[PDB]
Amino acid sequence: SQVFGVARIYASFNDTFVHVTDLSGKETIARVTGGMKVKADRDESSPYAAMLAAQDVAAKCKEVGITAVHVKIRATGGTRTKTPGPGGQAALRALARSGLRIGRIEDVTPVPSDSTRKKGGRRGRRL
Amino acid sequence: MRAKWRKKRTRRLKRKRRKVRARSK
Amino acid sequence: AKRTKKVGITGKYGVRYGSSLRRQVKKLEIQQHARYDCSFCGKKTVKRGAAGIWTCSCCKKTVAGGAYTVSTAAAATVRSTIRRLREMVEA
Amino acid sequence: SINQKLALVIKSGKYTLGYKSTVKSLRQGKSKLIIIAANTPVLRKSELEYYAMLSKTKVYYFQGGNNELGTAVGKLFRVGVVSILEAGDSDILTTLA
Amino acid sequence: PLGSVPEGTIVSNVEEKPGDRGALARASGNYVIIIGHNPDENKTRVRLPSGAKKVISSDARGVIGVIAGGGRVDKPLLKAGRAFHKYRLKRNSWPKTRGVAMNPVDHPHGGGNHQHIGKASTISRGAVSGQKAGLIAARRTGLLRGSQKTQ
Amino acid sequence: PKKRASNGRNKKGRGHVKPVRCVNCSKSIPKDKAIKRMAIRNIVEAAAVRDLSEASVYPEYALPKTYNKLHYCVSCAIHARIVRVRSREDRKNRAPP
Amino acid sequence: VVDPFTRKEWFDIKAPSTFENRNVGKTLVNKSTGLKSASDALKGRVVEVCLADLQGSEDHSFRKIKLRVDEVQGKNLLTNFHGMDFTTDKLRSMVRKWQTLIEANVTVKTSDDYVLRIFAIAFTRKQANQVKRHSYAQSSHIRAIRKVISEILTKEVQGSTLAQLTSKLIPEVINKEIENATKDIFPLQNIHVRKVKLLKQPKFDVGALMALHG
RNA sequence: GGUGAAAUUCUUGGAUUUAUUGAAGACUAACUACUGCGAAAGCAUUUGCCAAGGACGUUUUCAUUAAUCAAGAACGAAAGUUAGGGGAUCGAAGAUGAUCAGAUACCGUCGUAGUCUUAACCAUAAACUAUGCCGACUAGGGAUCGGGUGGUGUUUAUGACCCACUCGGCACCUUACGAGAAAUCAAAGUCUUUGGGUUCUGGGGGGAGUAUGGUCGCAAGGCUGAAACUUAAAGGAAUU
RNA sequence: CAAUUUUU
Ligand SMILES: [Zn+2]
Ligand SMILES: [Zn+2]
Repeated sequence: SQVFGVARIYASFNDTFVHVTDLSGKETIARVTGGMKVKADRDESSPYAAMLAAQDVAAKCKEVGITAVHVKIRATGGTRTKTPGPGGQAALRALARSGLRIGRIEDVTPVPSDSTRKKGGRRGRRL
Repeated sequence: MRAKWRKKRTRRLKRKRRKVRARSK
Repeated sequence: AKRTKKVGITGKYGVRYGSSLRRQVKKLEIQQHARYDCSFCGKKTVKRGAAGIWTCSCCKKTVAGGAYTVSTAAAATVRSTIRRLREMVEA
Repeated sequence: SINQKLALVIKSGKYTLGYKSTVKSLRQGKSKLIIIAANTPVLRKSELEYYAMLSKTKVYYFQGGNNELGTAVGKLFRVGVVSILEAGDSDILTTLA
Repeated sequence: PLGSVPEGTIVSNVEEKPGDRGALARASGNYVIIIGHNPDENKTRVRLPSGAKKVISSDARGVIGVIAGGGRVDKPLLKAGRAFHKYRLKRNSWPKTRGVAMNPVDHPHGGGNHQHIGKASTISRGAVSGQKAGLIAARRTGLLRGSQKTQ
Repeated sequence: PKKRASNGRNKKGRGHVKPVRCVNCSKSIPKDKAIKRMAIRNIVEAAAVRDLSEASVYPEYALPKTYNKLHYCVSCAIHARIVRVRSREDRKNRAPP
Repeated sequence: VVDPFTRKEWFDIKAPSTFENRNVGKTLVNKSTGLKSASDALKGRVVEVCLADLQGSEDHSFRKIKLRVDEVQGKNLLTNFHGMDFTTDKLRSMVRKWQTLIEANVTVKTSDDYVLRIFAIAFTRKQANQVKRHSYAQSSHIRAIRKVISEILTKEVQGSTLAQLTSKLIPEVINKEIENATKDIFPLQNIHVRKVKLLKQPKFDVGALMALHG
């Protein structure tokens, strides 16, 4: 009965965003970002920001007629921490609470064959 | 003092002692 | 036997024109008319006729190779660029 | 390995180098097993096998050309083609392909 | 015809308009690359040996493979004559006298007790013929390469 | 002096290994040295799986688990892995805890 | 300004036929107005669907499929086959330490005018009454079987066009066949094909449209 | 955007994002280890060609053909050079944003040389196992790779394994009789109970791998290498 | 984030 969307969560550092789209995966819908739920910019990856964003993402998809979403978390990917952000469980849990069914979910973090030398340099990120 | 920068001094105050052999002589 | 020691090939200039220059022409003009081996004769008697020509003395079959050598650095990558390509446009 | 095989021919295999001799060996229809080179002129190439349709002899095309058949038979020059008119102790003439 | 060849074929002697008999990339050595096909309105995305992209139709001509004469410019001439014998069948463009040691009349730069141009060298396209010498309507001077496909 | 018996990093008679990349400060280190300790938990919250199984279609579907591994440097090793020091006699041990 | 969500076609998708029931989702595109109508709009997209709905299988929660879409017709659009790759969890739930890995491709010009790269993966276990940990084969058996990997999948393929090779992948009977050939050399753990990616769609192909429904 | 926190820079000309293709060149994840291979540096994605090397097997063969080496030689990470190709990512110099008193430093966003390839170069690195090369013997103990020999052995003759043994590896653990300054050591043992061969190096630290002389380089520089003067430690290990 | 000098 349920129509199936795909969320494609960008869970990373300094921000977090998400946009529901069709099961094909091109016609994008309702992409709220970290900068639209807070004006601080130092907590857009904090779970308070993804708490306000996820329920707005479903409510902007509610008048669309989105019933269920195959969400897809993904980390920072590429050549960084390879870890989901602090708001990664904050956009998932709030979307389940805001009245939207979830199914058939895993991640799409792009695993490389480790190459194209990372930034910082040889002697690491001194800090 | 790492001895790299003991060695960087003495290997370019050598040539300024050694580039007197082209202007003078 | 080995008449002079370092210049050799382009010693015919003498003492003029530089020496950073005539040790770069040394590296090229040895290639410019040394007898290469063109592959469709099984011999080595192909030499310069003009900047872009090569001509084998036997078998009388003149290629249209590179400027100074018989085949450039960019010539060996184009013949595998289409030989990358001539398969999958068919199969 | 075929490069094990044809090196054994020099023992007692009655063979002949050259082109006109290769033809003249192929003239009598007694000679078998024409061996050719890759970078031969192809207009020279065809009348080798066009006779060899009529004497039914196998012509194994060798994956190397003229200049690398020379050290592959023993002599020191650029031997183009090779006819094996007899190979009394061998393995080539049957086990090829 | 480039519409009948697939991606990435490094080509030459290609043509800017269909049916014109040769116009593009036929100098001594250089090539040209094709980077695809827009299917509808059958034009394509073509580079060029200085980096400016260009759009040309489907049925334009073109031969694959680079032009002979590779690496030619980098050996020095070493001789005034092999430049004079270079400019034998082209022009009387050789030699090129400099307009700074020139008389104050025959060139807009010369004259003085020293040899200084005084005015700027880069004069615009708003300037009109008989005075554009020096440098033709430009922005960046100084020793730094302008490279193609920057990061 | 000497402080570690198997001196640098599990390595005798191989000269050079290849370098690999730290994840906490982007450092390149020799591959045998730093640490390779895994990470496998789940993809859930503080569990909240009752919240999942009410919001799961095709019921509860996975208990969805993850995989990752970490390479550190030497500096952020004892800055994050809470060991920071070992006693003199327990340097010799090879205990997983 | 406009709220452009009331401009799409609340449209469907469809599955290929050689499966169970085929209504496999719904999409949202556009209106078919002038200036390149929404009829020939998409024509290239992919359906990132797992097999879990197309066969109802719960154990096949991995191997996400993508789907070639070509046509549209009468508030419907019919679909062709693209290939498959595993989910990113089910690889790394098997590659642990103290074993070896074998991967050996052979792309193959199939019956009709496609060509498609195919992969494999292998795993080694120790047949109990064991004492070892690392479970290696002698590095020539690796050399031996990874070439005979490259003719097991030159027998089922090159013949019998892939619209029934998908009827050979969903029971994984080729992965059953790898257990047959490597049964005496070095035995193995569970073997999968793990990848297939397509690269030679020839043409518009209205002739294969009517095959993938019924 | 990026950090602790912000500012560069980009963006209503559709950024960051989502899909579809496609290209450029680099690089070889997850398997990857107390493991392999090479004289050393180094060496990891497949298949083929060319030659080479190690270990074991033998009741095959030749009979000192041998160990080390001054002079002389082949190889030799990265950086750098010289000349072409290619030039993604990183990134000295530099630009530029925070930082503080200064930041042309750390941190940030860019970015030419180099990074990649071919030809000529340079002979240096903690090229560290800070353990020259060879031969004998001296305590154990369990692993582990490669070859080899057996067992009333499971699986499907077969191949992997289990056990017992042995060869040669790379290492580990116990222990000391032994060794030393200690830390430690199966070699750093068999050394005042001093002699198995054999190449090299050091005589306080400084000046200094400096001056002059020579030689090798296209240059950076490399090899060989003092004296004048100066002055009691510099130092190695270990307990509080 | 930033923490310097404190004197045979
Ligand atoms: Zn010829
Ligand atoms: Zn790191």
